[PDB]
Amino acid sequence: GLFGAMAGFIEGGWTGMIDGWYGYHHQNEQGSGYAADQKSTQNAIDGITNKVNSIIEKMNTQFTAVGKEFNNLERRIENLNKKVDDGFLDVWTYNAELLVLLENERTLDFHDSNVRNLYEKVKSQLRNNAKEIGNGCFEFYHKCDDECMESVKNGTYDYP
Amino acid sequence: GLFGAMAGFIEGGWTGMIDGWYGYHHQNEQGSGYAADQKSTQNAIDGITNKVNSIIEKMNTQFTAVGKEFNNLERRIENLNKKVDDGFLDVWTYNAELLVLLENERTLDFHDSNVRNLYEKVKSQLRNNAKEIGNGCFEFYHKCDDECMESVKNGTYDYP
Amino acid sequence: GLFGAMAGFIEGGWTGMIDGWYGYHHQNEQGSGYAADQKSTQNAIDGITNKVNSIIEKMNTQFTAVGKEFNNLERRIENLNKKVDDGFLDVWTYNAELLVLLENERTLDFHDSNVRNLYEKVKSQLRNNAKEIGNGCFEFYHKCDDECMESVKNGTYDYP
Amino acid sequence: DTICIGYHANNSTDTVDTVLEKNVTVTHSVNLLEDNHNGKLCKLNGIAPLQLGKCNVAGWLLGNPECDLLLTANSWSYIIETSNSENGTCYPGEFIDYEELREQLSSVSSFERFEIFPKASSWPNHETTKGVTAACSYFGASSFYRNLLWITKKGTSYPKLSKSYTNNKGKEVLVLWGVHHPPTTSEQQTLYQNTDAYVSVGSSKYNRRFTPEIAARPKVRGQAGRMNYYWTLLDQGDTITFEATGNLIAPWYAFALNKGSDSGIITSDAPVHNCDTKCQTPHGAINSTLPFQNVHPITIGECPKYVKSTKLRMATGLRNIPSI
Amino acid sequence: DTICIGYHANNSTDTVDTVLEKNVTVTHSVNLLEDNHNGKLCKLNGIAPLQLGKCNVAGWLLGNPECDLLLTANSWSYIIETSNSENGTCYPGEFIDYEELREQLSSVSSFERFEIFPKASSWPNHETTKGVTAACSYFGASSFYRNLLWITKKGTSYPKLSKSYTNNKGKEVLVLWGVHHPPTTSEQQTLYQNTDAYVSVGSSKYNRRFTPEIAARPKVRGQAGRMNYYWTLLDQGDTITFEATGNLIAPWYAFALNKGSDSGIITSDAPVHNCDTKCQTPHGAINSTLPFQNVHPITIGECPKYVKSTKLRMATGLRNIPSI
Amino acid sequence: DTICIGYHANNSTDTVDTVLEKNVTVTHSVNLLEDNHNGKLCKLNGIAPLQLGKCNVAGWLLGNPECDLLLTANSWSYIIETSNSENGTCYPGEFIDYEELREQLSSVSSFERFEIFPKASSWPNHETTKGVTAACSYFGASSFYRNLLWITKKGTSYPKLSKSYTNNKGKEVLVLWGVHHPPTTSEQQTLYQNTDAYVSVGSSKYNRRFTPEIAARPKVRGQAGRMNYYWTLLDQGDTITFEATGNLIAPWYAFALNKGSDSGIITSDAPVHNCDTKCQTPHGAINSTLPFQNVHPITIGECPKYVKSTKLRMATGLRNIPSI
Ligand SMILES: *[C@H]1O[C@H](CO)[C@@H](O[C@H]2O[C@H](CO)[C@@H](O)[C@H](O)[C@H]2NC(C)=O)[C@H](O)[C@H]1NC(C)=O
Ligand SMILES: *[C@H]1O[C@H](CO)[C@@H](O[C@H]2O[C@H](CO)[C@@H](O)[C@H](O)[C@H]2NC(C)=O)[C@H](O)[C@H]1NC(C)=O
Ligand SMILES: *[C@H]1O[C@H](CO)[C@@H](O[C@H]2O[C@H](CO)[C@@H](O)[C@H](O)[C@H]2NC(C)=O)[C@H](O)[C@H]1NC(C)=O
Ligand SMILES: *[C@@H]1O[C@H](CO)[C@@H](O)[C@H](O)[C@H]1NC(C)=O
Ligand SMILES: *[C@@H]1O[C@H](CO)[C@@H](O)[C@H](O)[C@H]1NC(C)=O
Ligand SMILES: *[C@@H]1O[C@H](CO)[C@@H](O)[C@H](O)[C@H]1NC(C)=O
Ligand SMILES: *[C@@H]1O[C@H](CO)[C@@H](O)[C@H](O)[C@H]1NC(C)=O
Ligand SMILES: *[C@@H]1O[C@H](CO)[C@@H](O)[C@H](O)[C@H]1NC(C)=O
Ligand SMILES: *[C@@H]1O[C@H](CO)[C@@H](O)[C@H](O)[C@H]1NC(C)=O
Repeated sequence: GLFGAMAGFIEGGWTGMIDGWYGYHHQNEQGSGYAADQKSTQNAIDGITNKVNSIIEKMNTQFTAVGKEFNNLERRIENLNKKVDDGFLDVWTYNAELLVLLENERTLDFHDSNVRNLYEKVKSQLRNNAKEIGNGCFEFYHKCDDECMESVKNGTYDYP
Repeated sequence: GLFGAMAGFIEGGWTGMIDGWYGYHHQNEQGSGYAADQKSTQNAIDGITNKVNSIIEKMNTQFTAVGKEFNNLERRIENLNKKVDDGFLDVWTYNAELLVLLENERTLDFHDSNVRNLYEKVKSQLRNNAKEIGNGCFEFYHKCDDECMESVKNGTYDYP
Repeated sequence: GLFGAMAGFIEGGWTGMIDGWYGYHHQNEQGSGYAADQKSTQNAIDGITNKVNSIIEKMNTQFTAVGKEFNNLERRIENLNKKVDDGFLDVWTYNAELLVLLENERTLDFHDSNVRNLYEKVKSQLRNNAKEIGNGCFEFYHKCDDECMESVKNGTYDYP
Repeated sequence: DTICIGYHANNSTDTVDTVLEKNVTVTHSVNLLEDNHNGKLCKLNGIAPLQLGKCNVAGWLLGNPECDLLLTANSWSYIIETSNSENGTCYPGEFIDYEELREQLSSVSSFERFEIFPKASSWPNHETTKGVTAACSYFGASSFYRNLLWITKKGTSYPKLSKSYTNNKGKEVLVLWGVHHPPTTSEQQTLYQNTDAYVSVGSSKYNRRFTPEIAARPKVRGQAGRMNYYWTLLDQGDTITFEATGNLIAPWYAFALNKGSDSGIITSDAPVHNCDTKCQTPHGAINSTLPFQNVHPITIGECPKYVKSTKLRMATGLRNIPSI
Repeated sequence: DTICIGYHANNSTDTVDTVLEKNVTVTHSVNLLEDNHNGKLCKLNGIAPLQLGKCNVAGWLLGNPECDLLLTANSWSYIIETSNSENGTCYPGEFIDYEELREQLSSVSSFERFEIFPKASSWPNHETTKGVTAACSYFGASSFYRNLLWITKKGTSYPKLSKSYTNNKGKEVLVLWGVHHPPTTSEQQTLYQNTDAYVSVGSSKYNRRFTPEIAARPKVRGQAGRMNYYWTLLDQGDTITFEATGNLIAPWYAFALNKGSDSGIITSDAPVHNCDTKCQTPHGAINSTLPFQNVHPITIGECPKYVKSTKLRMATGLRNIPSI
Repeated sequence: DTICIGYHANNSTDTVDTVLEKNVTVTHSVNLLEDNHNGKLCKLNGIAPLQLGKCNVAGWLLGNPECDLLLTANSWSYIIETSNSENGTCYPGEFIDYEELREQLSSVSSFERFEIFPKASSWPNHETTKGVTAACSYFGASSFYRNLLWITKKGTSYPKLSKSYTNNKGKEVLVLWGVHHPPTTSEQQTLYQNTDAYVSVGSSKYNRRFTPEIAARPKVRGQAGRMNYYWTLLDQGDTITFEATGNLIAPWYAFALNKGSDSGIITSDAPVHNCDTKCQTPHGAINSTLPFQNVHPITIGECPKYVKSTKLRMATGLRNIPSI
């Protein structure tokens, strides 16, 4: 996306990973599988949750009765009332429409950014001990069992 | 910019590249020149195009007659009409003004991001087979003819 | 943050650095200390300054008298006046509230981006001549005196 | 041995639009547009509305013979008129400041209908039993409004009347009345004799006077005569005096009410049920959770800002790119 | 052998402003502010406007002797008044609910001017040829409005008149009239005799009555007398009855029209041409493509939201940093 | 030898809210919400307001005996009424188009009070010294408005009066007057004899006539009689003529003023000081620097958009994460 990770250098999503938004997939002599990164997923949720709340919570509305009723000799103020109604309903239409469009772009980037920081979080630990295959994958130059796979997930990968 | 590529680690633009927004420039024993990356340029266009459309398309307007006409014994509703006109015209002035300012910042970043992802798209393929000169340039540790120059452009650069 | 630098791979701030927003801290046989990067700090200030100005400068307001006064047989236009007041004051409440929320997210990212570009600005010069310790620190594989420390700060670090 | 870092994907079909690209399939989304309702007229904030059915506000308050079920009206948070609300002023005339009254009576706490000026002895030496027209027919029979009294003439004498009422109801009183306007001067005298009559309503906060405006005009639903309806809100402890030499359609019943705020008049043929709601509209009740709605521009209560949008879907998850 | 990745640059001078920095030169931009017009008054949606020139709405509808070209008026999507629009009520008086009428007649589909009450025999035993004033001079000569008829006195007798008109035009009819208000009672009687006259207009939807309000007042463009102008929209099949003992400036011509919607009155001295437009303003036609405009706060049609901005330029390309 | 790149931190406690996270401690912030004032009523744009104190606009303009300090009123940019502003129409009646007058007199440049119709000889053969009521008591004594003159009867004769005034003040003149409405016809004649009187005010731009509307009504602060107050803005060079056979509370003093614009009426019990301000409110002066304010919905001048927010803090610095 804006951070090249999503539908970018990691062009596909994992139907297999079902416990989180961003995460890992390993493959070693012992077996394979997915494991969502719980921290970045939780934090992402808290943020998206908080974000939706703001967009909803910040919308203040008082008790109002929109309709008016004007007689045939009050066309001018009736049209003024109209101008007000069309006016606000034009402001809220353009605003809501763009607030979503703009915030949607921001949420996808956000996710993309989270993936890129994760992939980068790992590239950091592995350094020399793995080779990068341009697909969001790392191939250890050594053997990495489940404990070792775990270590990198919980950010504690040894001498690199 | 926000992604350090534009007027950043690639401090200048190419007057020479005239077929796209982002792209390459090679130099090998066979000759030199520019070649805009057609994909990222097209995609960028589609996006900026779609973006301008939204800002214009999402603006709904119904048939309205702004003016009103109130007589000397209707100063209060005349001032109310005024309040409405100044009101909306204050909302649309602040909004339009910032919508541009904010979206402009976003479009430049967007471009910057596109350049950084391209430069990164290449750094990936070349790996060990080229040295980075902090200016958005790569110097192959080997000889790279036109086919080879092409290969990296169409993302198919060999054993790195 | 969005660029992983702040409260990210450089999880803490420097109370010690008191002359700028982003900067360095060195440690060599000759002594240690902080030195804010003046350029990126200045530029950041100019930008944040200019940004606050826009949010304030772009707010146009004409001489207005909000209040109205309607008698007991003018409840309808009094409620229309109300609708207008509540209307605008609902638009400005939702807008201001989100303008801040959204721009705050943007300012923090901005800072984060500035730090990441600085850290990256340095990683570039040092290349092979230093090892990255995942904390925003570089350890020269050689001896780097004050002039050498200076050189990297003013972006002129030698053969890497 | 390899480890890959990636992202979630599923069978989601939700699509959102972004600044740069349309219909992007996303794994998780939330809707910010309330566009569904319950095709029912609910109680706005725990207080059912007032249904007028075949009648409209004017018919209800004046006492049109067709609005007898409305004589017990009590509470209500907003008034409901139907596409059948047509029984109003069965006797032709202008209901002065009608819109205004409708607007002010939108929301009412208490509302007791009391006999302010009793027919039975209140108008001595005045005919109080002829004020019955065919325009206001009650079951084939000729009748009249139930809250107003058409004071005619006693034999061949119509003396100057003068009744006052002081509101000791401990709340505002809605007093309604009318001034009759004969077509000529033959009816003007055959009914109120004094061809030069007048009607004057006085209050510490009211004083408009009247005189019949006899003139030739097209008959409406029967009569060529006309009756203007006037109302007024009488403050506590205030006194309203009536006195006339004719053409006075005197108040029979007035209403003692307690206005809290003001809502409006929902006009729809939708069913009324014991449901509740913070926001009500003509098509039905709307939810007050989302920041926007597109069910109807006209709403009553705390409502979601109305918009012309049909889709305001917000992404919460990431782009959906499955395929294994 | 080297390959460099970079970005485009050109001779562009377009500058945009961003949240963080002003006047950033960009390679490509788009304007979102419509700030140019055509200094011409066009046809709003394929229907030319109505030019009143030297006349204003009141003069046009009443029949001021100076607005004879307007007697054929037809169609129009909005009305144009000029800085020369001054021929209105040549005879002093208040045009009742004038603003309101101007507003309602803003947009008209069809509009036929017909002789509702013919001068030639319509007012038997009444002088219909003296109603000519000098205030309303037609070529040095004394004249009067062409759509209203000043009914004076026949010799020394002014009997009670009574003409009705039923709108069978299959559309609304705009009926205009006036009530004369002499300065004293010497003119009041020399013209309508009956020093106690009255005028009454009746409809199934109208009934206001009148009586001359003689009183001393400053002469205006000649007379110390006054004429209030009244109008009314007569529904199809409805009947309007007029009858008076004097002071009635009776309707001669009425208008049968078909209102579709309502626009407004553009008042400008700009030229009118056969161009078209979705949005019209006083200075000229505006484009309806961009989301904002700064040409004029007052506009008619589907227009771009008016703003105080002078520059709303959007970047589409990247920063421009040439130099080879 | 190592070099680290990092960021600033300090003892800041400022917290801002972001789209993704609340109360984020930041090193530097700026406030965009003006929520403090000075509990003082200042001069709006270098022109102090007009304090009415115990009086309200009606009492001030009419000349209520309790508003004598206001007889020198001059300049003012906005009017201040207090929770003590209760001395108005000491004599019961409707102040016609009152709201409208209050609104138009909001802002005034110059304002000279002159004696338009001098009591001392201006009303020949008319009692000009009895027009004193107890409702309008001046120090226990019975008095009356100082700008209006209650013309009664001379012995047992009340002839038709007729005074005109032509505004040669080189600016607009505010003429105020009243029409008395006796409760019956015994007072009607004991004061103005002619039981059929009338009052007519004429101008090149005004002509409404009047007739006492005697009728029974509750006494207010003393009298059962009523006085409607009327005003009018007399253009330069125009003439206003008054003439009546009774019930005319004639103008004694009128005001020659110069209206520049229009503000409003701040009603608060807050102290008035020689401070200045671009934006004024009931609680005090507000700053016009920030784009938003929450001090009061009702404001006068160039003000910050009012919002329901309590906190609109903008981050300028980065997140604060100290700890050494
Ligand atoms: C109240 O409204 C009804 C319904 O409009 C009146 O009846 C009218 O419509 C009937 C057809 O459904 C017909 O009876 C007539 O068209 C018309 N009424 C007449 C003239 O008979 C009804 O009369 C009204 N009742 C009263 C007295 O107010
Ligand atoms: C209609 O308007 C014109 C233009 O205002 C009237 O003429 C006025 O202006 C003329 C100068 O251009 C002068 O003739 C007068 O100032 C004035 N008219 C008079 C009093 O002669 C014109 O009279 C009006 N026509 C009618 C009858 O309505
Ligand atoms: C102007 O206002 C004052 C204050 O309201 C009038 O006095 C009223 O209030 C007084 C108590 O503070 C009492 O005197 C009365 O309640 C009432 N006035 C009466 C009827 O005495 C004062 O009279 C008014 N002055 C005038 C003449 O306008
Ligand atoms: C989609 O997948 C979910 C599992 O999360 C399952 O519950 C649901 O039935 C599936 N529906 C479709 C569209 O196949
Ligand atoms: C997206 O494409 C168009 C808009 O670009 C829209 O009409 C359609 O509903 C969407 N198509 C699908 C099913 O993704
Ligand atoms: C700018 O360059 C374009 C080529 O794209 C050329 O057509 C145009 O004439 C040039 N104008 C200027 C400002 O030199
Ligand atoms: C940009 O600078 C100022 C605003 O900062 C503006 O007035 C001027 O027009 C611009 N200068 C140019 C030509 O770039
Ligand atoms: C915070 O630190 C500043 C130094 O910038 C100092 O001036 C101030 O007194 C300190 N206040 C607190 C909260 O300790
Ligand atoms: C932030 O937490 C809550 C809102 O999340 C707020 O009420 C409180 O004031 C803040 N706490 C502090 C002191 O940081």
